Amino acid sequence: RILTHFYQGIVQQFLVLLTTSSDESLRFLSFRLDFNEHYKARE
Amino acid sequence: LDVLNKKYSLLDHMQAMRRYLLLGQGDFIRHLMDLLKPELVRPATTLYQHNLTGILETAVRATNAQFDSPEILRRLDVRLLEVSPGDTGWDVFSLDYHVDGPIATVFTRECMSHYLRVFNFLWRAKRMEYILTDIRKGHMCNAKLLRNMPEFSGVLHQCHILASEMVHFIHQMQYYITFEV
Amino acid sequence: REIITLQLGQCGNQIGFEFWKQLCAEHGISPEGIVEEFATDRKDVFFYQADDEHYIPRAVLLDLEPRVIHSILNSPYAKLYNPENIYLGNNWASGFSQGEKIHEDIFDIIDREADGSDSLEGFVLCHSIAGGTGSGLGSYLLERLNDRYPKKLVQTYSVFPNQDEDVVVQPYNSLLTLKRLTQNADCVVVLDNTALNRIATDRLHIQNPSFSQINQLVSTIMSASTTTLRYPGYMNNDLIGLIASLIPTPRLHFLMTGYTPLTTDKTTVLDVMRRLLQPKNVMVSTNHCYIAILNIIQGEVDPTQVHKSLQRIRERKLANFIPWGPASIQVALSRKSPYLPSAHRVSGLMMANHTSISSLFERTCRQYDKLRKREAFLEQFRKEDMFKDNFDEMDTSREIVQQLIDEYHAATRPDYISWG
Amino acid sequence: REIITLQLGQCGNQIGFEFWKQLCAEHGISPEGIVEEFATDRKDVFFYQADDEHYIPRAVLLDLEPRVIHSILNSPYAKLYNPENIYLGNNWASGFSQGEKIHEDIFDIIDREADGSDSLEGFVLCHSIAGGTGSGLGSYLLERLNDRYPKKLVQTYSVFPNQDEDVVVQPYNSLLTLKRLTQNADCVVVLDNTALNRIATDRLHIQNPSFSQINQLVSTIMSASTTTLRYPGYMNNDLIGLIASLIPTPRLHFLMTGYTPLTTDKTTVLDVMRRLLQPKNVMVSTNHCYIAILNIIQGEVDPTQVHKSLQRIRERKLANFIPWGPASIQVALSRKSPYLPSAHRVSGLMMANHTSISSLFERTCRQYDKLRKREAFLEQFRKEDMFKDNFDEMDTSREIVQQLIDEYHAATRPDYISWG
Amino acid sequence: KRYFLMDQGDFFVHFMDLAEEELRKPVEDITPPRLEALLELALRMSTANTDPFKDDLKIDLMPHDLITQLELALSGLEAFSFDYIVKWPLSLIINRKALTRYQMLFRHMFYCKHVERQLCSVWISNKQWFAGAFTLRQRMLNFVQNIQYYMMFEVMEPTWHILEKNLKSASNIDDVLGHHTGFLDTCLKDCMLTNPELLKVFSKLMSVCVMFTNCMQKFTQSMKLLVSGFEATINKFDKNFSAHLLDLLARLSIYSGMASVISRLDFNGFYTERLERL
Repeated sequence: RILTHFYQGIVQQFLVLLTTSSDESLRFLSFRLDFNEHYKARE
Repeated sequence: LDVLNKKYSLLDHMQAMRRYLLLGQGDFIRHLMDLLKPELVRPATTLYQHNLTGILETAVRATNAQFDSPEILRRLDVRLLEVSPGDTGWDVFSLDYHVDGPIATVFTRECMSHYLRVFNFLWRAKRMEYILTDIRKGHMCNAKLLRNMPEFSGVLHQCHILASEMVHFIHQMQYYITFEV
Repeated sequence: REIITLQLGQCGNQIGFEFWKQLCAEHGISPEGIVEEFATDRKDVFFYQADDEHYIPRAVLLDLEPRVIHSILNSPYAKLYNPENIYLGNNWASGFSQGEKIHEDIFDIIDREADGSDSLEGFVLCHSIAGGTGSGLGSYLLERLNDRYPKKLVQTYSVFPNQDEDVVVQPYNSLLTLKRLTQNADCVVVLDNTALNRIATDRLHIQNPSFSQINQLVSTIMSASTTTLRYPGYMNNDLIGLIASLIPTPRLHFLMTGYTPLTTDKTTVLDVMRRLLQPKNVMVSTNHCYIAILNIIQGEVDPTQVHKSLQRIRERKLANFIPWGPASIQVALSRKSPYLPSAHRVSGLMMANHTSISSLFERTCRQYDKLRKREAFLEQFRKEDMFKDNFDEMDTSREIVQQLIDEYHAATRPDYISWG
Repeated sequence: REIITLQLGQCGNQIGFEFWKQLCAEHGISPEGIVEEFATDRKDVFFYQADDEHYIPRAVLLDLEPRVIHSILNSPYAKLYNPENIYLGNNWASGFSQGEKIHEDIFDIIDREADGSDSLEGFVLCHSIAGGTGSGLGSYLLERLNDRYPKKLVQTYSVFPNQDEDVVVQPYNSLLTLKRLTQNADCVVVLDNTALNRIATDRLHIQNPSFSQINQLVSTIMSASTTTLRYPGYMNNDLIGLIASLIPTPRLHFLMTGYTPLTTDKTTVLDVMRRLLQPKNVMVSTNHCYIAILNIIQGEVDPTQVHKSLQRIRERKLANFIPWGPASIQVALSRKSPYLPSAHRVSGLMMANHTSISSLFERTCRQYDKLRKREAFLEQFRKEDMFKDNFDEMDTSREIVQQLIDEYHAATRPDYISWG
Repeated sequence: KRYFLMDQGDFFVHFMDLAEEELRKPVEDITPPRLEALLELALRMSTANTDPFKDDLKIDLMPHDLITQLELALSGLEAFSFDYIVKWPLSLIINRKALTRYQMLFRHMFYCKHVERQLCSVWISNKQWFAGAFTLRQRMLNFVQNIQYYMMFEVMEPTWHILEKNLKSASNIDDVLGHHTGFLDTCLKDCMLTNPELLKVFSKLMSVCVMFTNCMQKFTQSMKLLVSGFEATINKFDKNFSAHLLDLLARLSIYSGMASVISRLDFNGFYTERLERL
């Protein structure tokens, strides 16, 4: 349980940093990696 | 340009510089990592290149990579980096394409270093992915015997979920490494 | 790695013959076994590399009381395979009992072929559910294969018997077979008879000769499912890496398939993605929601357009599934095969886990229970009688399929932390 | 958006076949479904985009006791549509009762087609009022469609039965159908049998084969009514935006149509506007006054001349209507279709709300009341009997149509602040 | 011509249905990727895809409305235009100034499209009782369609037909610049985009129409699930709409045969010098 919490905690922090790092290229990763919008619905 | 691409076949070098060195073929690579599983999981302080070359030969003759020219195939060989007392084979490993032509002017050493860096990055991720596929196979095999052990069904189900979280992330990143990269 | 195919049942042997003929035509192979004159691509999974480069198909045909095998025998394609892998009642328990007594020599043939192969990955099964002789014996062989080889994969291609009625005892047989398929198989590819029949009556104007066309359909589907292995790319060139994404949980291992051209004899990938998400391109029949969707594309593709297509189809929300978690669509790419004339060269496939087939299973669960309740439809078959004098195995399978439907409906809910 | 067509009644299926044939000829479509060799224009409303770009017509044919459907069956244009949308007494109550018992499967077909369509806008109805089998069942289906889909549009094309007599019970049937059309339809396109018959006897010299010509007439009218959607401009490329101007009030939703060439096989727009305001170009029969008039032009038009024409025709006062308020003429423009030879390429259409049809309705109100008063013309039909033993539904429809005529005559007055 | 004079409508009615949930949000709450993707959606869903140049069609916001020409808190709905970029040898004729003129035209036309499609949506709510609001709805919708028709068949189509003849008779590139500037000057000049007051009566007319649509739809959705909730606000909107109509005709008769604009716009002679002044 605590492992699951820990992992899900860090990956959201990766994505929210990923949104504004580079304008176009790195931004395209966020659409593929957040398809279901299950992220930002966790926070 | 005419004499460079026929007498020395400059373009074949690029075609084999993606397929092999930049891990552009992967029939070759999955069998290569499969044969290099028990050797590279063992700590690499006792690793010497002569054990790598001989199994490399079997792997290249068996797979699709066999069908290209023996020259560029000969210019492909392994190399290692320096050792540590914490070293394991997946940490220290390299493919090194050695140049025997005058093509070095178009394939300068700085871009060879670039090749090396992108290869290392694409080596670690392909190792961990196969670890994850191993986990999924272990899930798919062991669990049909643990139907007669009822009490583990909680935790065993819960593991099933977390795998699906990784399987997603490791199958989308590896599609971003497929396309646009 | 190296995969051996097993084929049993009349329709299963039909589609196996059609599949091998399709791959011989697809690759540079003559129907004698000889490599073609104009033959790069891998044939090192299903074709043994023989003495004159004879790509001898790695296939084991299992049959009893042969009829269609004689028609296989007199063929120019009877010299491509058969290095003597051919070995000569419509009840489940009948085929079970008959397979019981001759389990040893057919297992010896399997071990012979395993010794003949250098590596091994899986046994892919050509099956017909409630096909009479195929039923029971196929379940028996599936149980034996899971027992003897706990390190290999089992894939099952089979059709589900529904023709809107016929046989009053076939729901019992298919229920026992489904119980065996749930427990003794690793991944199941499900097909529906009435759905493929309806599509055949749709795009064409046939009513009787559906078998001859459905062979082509399943052959195209199965070859498409294996093309990235047969034509080497580098994404999921192993079976296990492909199957790992498709199975989200060991209780749901049934896969829905489509085919983007209903007939292919210059649209872009954006259009045919929209087409594939329409259910008329889907060939297998509250809200029913996918858990995980994958697609495979083979054609003349521009690599930027697939990204922007994924953007636009994502924004359009034509993916009418609500999961319980993070699972999403996955894209894959394959090569268009040479030597085959194709107009509108873009062709795609889908592999998705969808809950709707539960309802189809529920239809059988309704039917069998109905015929169980009236009790005038078991008919007192003797094979069924000494195999089980109390017929509690049917109750056992009913228990399992009830658990299966409950697992389905728990997966429909937005949490799977609760079970069913 | 996307519109599905329904066709029922013998003349309705005739004009549906002619309409689909006309659009297949009009667009770049072969009668097999294949796109023509020389095919920009939109076919994404009435034609499903199938696998080989097969513009399969989005049509549902409803029939019972088929006769003309067999003649549809043996045709080269029986391969353009029919993806199995065809499903197999002359009383209103008979067709009502028969449609009652099979409401479920035909509604299932409708839901199937709704699922097949990505978007939806409307169900356009091909109807024949008092056509025997079409009567009653058409009213039943209209009520069902209004019930199940409160978010969609209903358009009705129908002819009004007048041939100056024949059937003594048809005014009852048409009155019940008109009651249903008033309440359960959103907009009605009205046609007269004797008027179109008179025009056919006028421009030609036929007396019997009027059906074969009237099919062409209604097909041309309906296609003209949809041309700006089929050939994309940008004014009112939705149905709803077009219908919004035409309906001034939910009680008056009957539309008068014309056609500027009585025969078109180089006049200016000024002339044919004057022609269209003459009633011999109008095909549907105190002062009767239009409420709102619209016109649609397709041809070789100069854009300055339409302005000055509107000036001159406005000043000439050839618009013999007196409204109660601010409503005026509206102009619209459409494209002349390719691949069709047209001499005098300028062709126009009119959509106007005119009170004169009330008198026609009044004719039926007179007739039915007369046959009600003598009471020798109900004839004691049994379907009518158990459907309604007291026959008060006829009184209910008489009440509604009386209210309708009073609403008409209140609209004739220069105030509609008072009602009728 | 294909997009700015809006020659395809299928484009727009595909778009606006499938953009509206993002368009209705306030300014700085909108985000570029959804609008860019849905613009491509509307394009490829629309039939006009065969044109060579569709890849310079961009989207930009100008929240500082016709005031800038010699809304503010909502965008996507209004304060809307297209960014259009030009290639370098094509930049010699069409440039920044032309681009600004194109946006200043298209925004004003977009408003007239939008109020019409609002009134179509309030129509379908009910396809004895009160029927005067029905007449108000019909009068507003017919009037705005007449405004659009007047602009389309007075300005855009005939002067485009003229412009297609001017470059046919061209002789040098100092003439084609003259044709372009004269065409653009006429298109601004004949329209309501050139007036010393910029016709604020028109904006007030459109404002009270938006209020009418808002309050009427809110009332009907409350009704489906009293006299102040309906009738008083309806009479207020009716009075304001009539006042703006007579104000428009009065302010238009003094300006600058060419009185025919009033003759088409009110074709029945309703509400036409019913209010004597002085």
